[PDB]
Parts: sequence; structure tokens; C-alpha cells
Amino acid sequence: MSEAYFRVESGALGPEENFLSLDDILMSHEKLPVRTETAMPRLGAFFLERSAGAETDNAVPQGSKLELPLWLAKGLFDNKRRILSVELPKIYQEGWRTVFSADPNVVDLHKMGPHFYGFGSQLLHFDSPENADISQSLLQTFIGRFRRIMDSSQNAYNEDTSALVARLDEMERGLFQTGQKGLNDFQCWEKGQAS
Amino acid sequence: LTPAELIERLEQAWMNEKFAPELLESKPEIVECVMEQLEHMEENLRRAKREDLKVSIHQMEMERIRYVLSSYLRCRLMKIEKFFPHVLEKEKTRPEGEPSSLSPEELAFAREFMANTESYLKNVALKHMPPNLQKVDLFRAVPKPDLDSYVFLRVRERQENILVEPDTDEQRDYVIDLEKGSQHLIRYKTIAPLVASGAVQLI
Amino acid sequence: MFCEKAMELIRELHRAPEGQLPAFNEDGLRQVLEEMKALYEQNQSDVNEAKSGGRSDLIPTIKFRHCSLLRNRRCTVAYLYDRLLRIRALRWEYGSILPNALRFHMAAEEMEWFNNYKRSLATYMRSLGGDEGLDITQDMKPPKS
Amino acid sequence: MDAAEVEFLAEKELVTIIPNFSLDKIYLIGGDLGPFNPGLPVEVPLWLAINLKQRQKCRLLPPEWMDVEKLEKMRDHERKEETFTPMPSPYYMELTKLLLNHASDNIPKADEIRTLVKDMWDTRIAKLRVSADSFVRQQEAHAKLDNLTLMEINTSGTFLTQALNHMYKLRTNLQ
Amino acid sequence: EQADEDLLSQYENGEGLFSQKSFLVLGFSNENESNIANIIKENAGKIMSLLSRTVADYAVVPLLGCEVEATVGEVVTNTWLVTCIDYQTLFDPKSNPLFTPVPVMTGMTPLEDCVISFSQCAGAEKESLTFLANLLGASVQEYFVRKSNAKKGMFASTHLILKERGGSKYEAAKKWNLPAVTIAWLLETARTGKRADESHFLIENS
Repeated sequence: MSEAYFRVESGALGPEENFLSLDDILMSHEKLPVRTETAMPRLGAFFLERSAGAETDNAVPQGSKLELPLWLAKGLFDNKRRILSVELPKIYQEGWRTVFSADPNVVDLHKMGPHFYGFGSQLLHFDSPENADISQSLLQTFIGRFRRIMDSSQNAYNEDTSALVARLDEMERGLFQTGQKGLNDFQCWEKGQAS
Repeated sequence: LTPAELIERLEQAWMNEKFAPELLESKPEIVECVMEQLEHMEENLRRAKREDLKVSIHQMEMERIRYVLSSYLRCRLMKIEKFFPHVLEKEKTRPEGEPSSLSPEELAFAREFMANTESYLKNVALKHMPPNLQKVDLFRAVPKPDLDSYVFLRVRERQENILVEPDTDEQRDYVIDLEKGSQHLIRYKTIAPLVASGAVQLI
Repeated sequence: MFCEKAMELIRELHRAPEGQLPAFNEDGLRQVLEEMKALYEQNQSDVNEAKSGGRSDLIPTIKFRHCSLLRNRRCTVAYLYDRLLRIRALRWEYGSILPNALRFHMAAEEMEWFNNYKRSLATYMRSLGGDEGLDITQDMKPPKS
Repeated sequence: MDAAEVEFLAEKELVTIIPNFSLDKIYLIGGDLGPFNPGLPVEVPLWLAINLKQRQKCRLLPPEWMDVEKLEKMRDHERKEETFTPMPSPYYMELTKLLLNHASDNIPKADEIRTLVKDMWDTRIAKLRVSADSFVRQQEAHAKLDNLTLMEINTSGTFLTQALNHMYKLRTNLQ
Repeated sequence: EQADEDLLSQYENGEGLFSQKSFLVLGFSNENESNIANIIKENAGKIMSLLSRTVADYAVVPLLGCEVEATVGEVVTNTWLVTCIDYQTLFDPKSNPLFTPVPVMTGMTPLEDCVISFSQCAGAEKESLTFLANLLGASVQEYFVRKSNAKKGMFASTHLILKERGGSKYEAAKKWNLPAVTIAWLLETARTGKRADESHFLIENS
């Protein structure tokens, strides 16, 4: 059979994050730009470069641009109290979505974000008119890269695949590893080494 | 009713368990009958490797059957352990009459696994956490079974009027018919009752 | 920043080669627990000031700290849970006694959990097949020559 | 499930042997076998044939379909057709491996048979690759594959199912 | 309106012996294996085969452990076996740390310059403790002395290991200001390969 140990699968692409997934936690630790809509007292010590002077009880002034982890923004994001406003990261804007529509195989997904798909899917929890376009771009990129993933996974023995594998997302790397494991098992069986 | 049919059913359950993404219905009668057959055969074997070239083959068949049995039970244990909270919650709310997916021993196993893990989590961190962060909902913290997973199947009995839903656009939904002997690929959830009833076989 | 030690713990556990059990990082866990306690006390004080002094403008900030607490909690549980899976794999790979080098990396509670797991598994196996039991962990590979 | 369990299931296929000894018919839990008579063909499971061959207590006969000419025409038929053709048996790869590894003295041109079977396997894996590519590119939800063998499906099914799961998640995340 | 109120409420302050039992025996020499099987049979136990189709109640292994490839009920050592036979009682393996394999860092001799005497230990227990002490490099002398004596070949003792308050050697160590420590100190030193802090494990603190 398979190895007794299996990593907990990611739930990032579903409606809610997977509570116990290490990949989901690593994805949720990435920082994203936010804008403060209300002043937040006593937080200047944690945002020192934003500590307006020193006589406002280290309040975070209104309109301050901060980098906050995804989990914290999700926890504080309330459409009614409007504590903070979320800005789209550069890689999700129209230009980069157009680059993905042009050719998804040229982009180093690991370099841009080790959890590109999970993070993009979780960004859709914020109300934005572009959610459908983001989902479509993610799907089209996945479809565009699947064929190359298959070609490399099935021919990795005959071609240097290190450059491509170094650029793969963590879920994509796991999929590649599973395919390689299957291929290795078949090859060992054909030579009688499987037993 | 014949031993050959018993072994075929055993292999059927083994394959279905290997490929089904969730825990399937329990088949106690099959395990029981196979264990009885093995006990009997082991009893009717002597010990003299000389002219008894029939025991040197009966024990081989016994080992092959034991291997299939062990593999099937291991797969069932792996699935029971992986999703234990959702399996226990589903068994708790299982309507009377529908076939259960767990034997009494498997239920005991799941209960003990749950209790042990809860005790470990409580003693190692929960008691050292703030008073308002000591209760962790296990039903939500643990991933649920993915019933929307694709699988391969082998048609044993012809089936008709199967509704295929490509996506959320009802306009794309269409009907298909499954002919006896054919092999298909489809989401488990769409054909779950056919696997439960035994009309189809997971490749 | 909040939750850095938990993130280091998760990164260390994630980086370990498949099936290897790294040493239990107790210090990081203690530091995370102390940070959580400090945040709890700060939120308690701020809620007391908001209620007694009518400083409701502090209520969103309190929520900020509350969210951080949940993050720490999640990370801690996730860390421990991942370790459990590796211990389970060891049970299936080495048998009833683990090599000493791997044994040295375990906490006492992990040892207790492992013992309870093996106990339950043995009881289950004895419960199968009537009087003689069936060892299903043997012949992991087909008896084929 | 790994390839070793697929070969284990393949070991059930019946083959014809030539015993060189006598023995009363045995009543296996799986079926009756025999009687055995020197020089008289008997039908026994492949694993039993292999076991007896190692013990040098019989002669292995190659299946009627295991013929370089027939296999070459089957390979050419599979190559000319765009779809998967019906295979002689559902476990051809395992029977070829086992017979060529344990009965090369009884099978003429074993190397050529091995090359033909490897070529057929390569062409079917390539056709399965193109089929999966067409299935994914059109975002289809159903596909027929009656002629595909258990060994190939087991070899690539965890990858194909993980890819389909990811495609389903991305396709239904707008809710 | 209910979530904010719940949040604020979250912070509010207010005859047969081994009859029905199965044993595996692994890791011993052929002679010792046969001897152990013979003792088991003499005590009504049953010995199972390698690659057995059934599970074993117990796997009997050496004191330092060995490879145990099969699932068993509880893993026990030959020290546990001998202690059970001497007292005709099936002791819980968890009731004593010497009943299960003790992890030892191979190749380390942290007590090579130490001189140990034991008190209140007899039979298999004393034998196993002496084996472990020698494995860690210490010399074990039957007699407890504070000054070396070339003529009798005895060296002054550096450590007393015991279990309870009381006895001649304990009182002598107190009078002579010698450390009297529990077995846990030795087991932790073996586990770590470094001489444990006696002051953390003193018998007076147990």
C-alpha cells in the first residue's frame, strides 16, 4: 500500500480554511496591504514606523497603510463596522491576470507565493466585484499548467526537471511527488524490485 | 453461497474500500465466513513435507486470502482513523434501519481513539491556555470526508437515467445510461447509491 | 510580532524530512503560552476600562488582540497534531519498539499517547476473528516470489 | 493500491501446464484442479504454475495468444486506432512479465515478446495521456474507458483523481 | 448585537501461570533463545513462530531492546520475566522502568570515573543495575568504602544509589557527606549520556 504517513490535506481552495493544515497556516501568515478606517489606540509599539509622534497613546492613525497577515484581516474584516479596507495585491490585478491568460507556464509560482492558489482562493472571502475573474484566472492557469505537469512527471527520468519543480506550488509539488512515486513503483515492479 | 462467490465478494469489498473516498458499509458476514473457512482449512492440514504436495499449495492459497483480508482491514482502519470525529458523529445520528458502516469493535476503536486524542490535546496545551480558549470544536477542526472526489468504476448491472451535472449551470445537466460491463470515471457522490447497492464496482 | 515563535515551530516541523521525528521544541511552546497569557491579561484590563470608564473606542483594538489569541491556539494544536501523525507512521514502520534515537525526540505525553494507541490497536486485533486474532500488519507486500 | 497488488490479482488467471508426475485432483477453496497425469495438459492458476516451475516439477506452456506475429498485429491495431482496443486478457502485462522471467526456456523469442508488450504498454499510456488532456481541457464530467486495464488505472489514478478534485474545487469556489 | 455582547461577556470578571498467554522471543543467542523457550514451557507458556499469522500477547526482548517486527500486546524484557517468576506475579510492565527497554546513548561512558555501590537491590534487579553501571563505565564494588585500599583492591566510592531512606550505606553516606540518589538519576544519566545533577534527584527530595 502507501506510506502510513500523509500530510493533512489543504482546505484553502474550499469555502473555509482547513484548521489543521500546515500549508494553510503558512499561506495565512503571508502579509497583505490594508488601510485603516478608524484610529486604533495603543498599537503604535507594534507599528513603530506608524507611531504618530508620541502623545496620541501610540494610536494607529486613520488612513494608515499597514501589512497585516491574512488570518488577522479575515478575523477583523466586518462589512458593518468597516474597521479596515483591503487592497488587491499586485499579482491579482488586471495586468497580471492578463499575463496568466496569455501564458501560465512562464510564471514562477513558488517565487511569487508558495501558496498561490490557496491564498488566491481565500482572498475571495472579501466582497469584491472581481471575485469571479480571480476564480476564472486561477482555474485557467491550473488547466494551462496541468499538461506540462503530466509531461514532466511521466518523463522526469529522461529530462532534467529541477528547474520546473523548483517553480511549482506546494500542492503542485505534492501532486508531482505522488506521480513520481507511482512511476517509481511501476519501474521497480517491472525490474522485480517491488518486493 | 459458494466459497468462490465468497472470495469474489471479499475482493470486491477490498477494491471498493481501496478506491472509495469515504468509509463504506460494513460487511461482517464476509469477514466471518472467510475466517471460518480459514480456520477449517488450517485444521484440516497436517505436517509432513514429503508426498503431501497438496498442503504446500493449500497453505499458499491460505496466505493469499489472508493477505487480501489483512489489506482490506488495514484500509478500513486507515479510513476510520483519518476521519474519526465525522464517522462518530454520523454513527450517532444514523437513522435506525439504514446499514451501519461500523462494527461494534470499530466503534470501540473510534471511541478510544477520540478519547485518547482529546486527553492528549487537553493535558498538553488546553489547560495551559486562557480560560476562554480551552474548548476546541473537533467536528470543525478536523477535515470532513470529501464526497466530491472522482473515482473509477466498473458496471456490473446495467443502470439507466443517471443525471450528470458538469457544473452549477443546470442548463449543462444531461442524462446518461450505464451499460453492463462498461468502465467509467465520475464523482463518487453521483454514483454512491450504486456502489452501496453493489450494482457497480470501483475499478 | 505576534505569533512568530509558533511560525518558527511550524516551519521547523514542516522542514523535517519525511518520516523523521525532530526533537520536541518545548521552549517555543512555553514562550507562546506566556505570550497568550499576556494578551489575555491585556484584553481583560482593556475590557474593564471600556466598561467602567466608557471608553468604547478601545473595543475594536481589543478584538485585534482577541484574534491574535485564536491564531496562537490554532498553531499550537496544529503543531501537536502533525507530530502525532509521524508517531503513528513510526508504529507502522519499526514495530512495537522504536529505535532509541527516535525515542529521544519524544515528550512524555507523546509516549503515553503512543502506548494508548498501541494498546487500543492490539485490543482491536484481538477482537477480530474469534479466539485467535489476525495480525494484519504482516505480509505488507504480496507473498509473490 | 500499488502495482504489486495488481500483479497479485493478475496471478489468478488460469494457464495450461504439462505435469511430469501424477497426483489426485485437489479441491482448493477457489476451485477444483486436476487430476494430474504426466504429459497431459492441465489448467491451473498462474501462481501455481510458477511455483511448480521453480520446483522443476512441470513444463510451462505459453498461451495461444502469446505469439510474436499475433502480438505484432495487436500492437499495430492499437497504434492505428485512436481509441483503446480490447485487450486479450485483463492482466497481459503481469502474465508476460512472469512467464518471460520464469519460463524463458519454454517461450521462443521471449525478447521480442517483451519488446512488443512494452511497445503496446507505451502506446496505451500515451493514448491515456492524450485522453486525460482532452478530458481536462474541455472540463468534462464523464468519459468512457471500457478497454483500459487495471494496471494503468491503478498506476495513474491517484494523480488523475487529485487533479480532478482540484479542478472541481476551482470550478465550484464561486459560492 | 449578540456577538459584541458575547465578546464583552467573555472578559467579565467574577494451577497454571502462563497458560492463556502467547510469547515471542527475539534477539537472543540460540542457546539463550532455547533456554528462554524452555522456561516459558516450564511455566505453561506457549511459544509462537516467526511470521506467525496470529498476534502475540507479549514480545520478550533483552534489557536494551532489539528489533521487534510483529505487533504484540505488550513488550517486556527478560528482567520482567525473571522478576515475575521469582514472585509468581504478573507485574504491570508500566509499574517499573526496568520492565521495558531503557534507552541508552551508544558509545558514551559518562561514569567511567565514577565508583558506585548499590543498596537494597537483589537478584535480577541488582544484576541488571550492575550491567548498566558497567556499560556506562563505572566500577561496581560489593563493599561500600570512602577510602581506597590497595591491599584489598577496593576503591573509594563516589556515588550511592538506593530507593528509600534507611540502612547502613545511606547513613554512612550522610555521615561522610556522600551523595545518596535514586535509580532515576542513573536512568536519566543513561538516557542523556551526561552525568545528571545529583541535587535534582536526591533521595531526600523524592
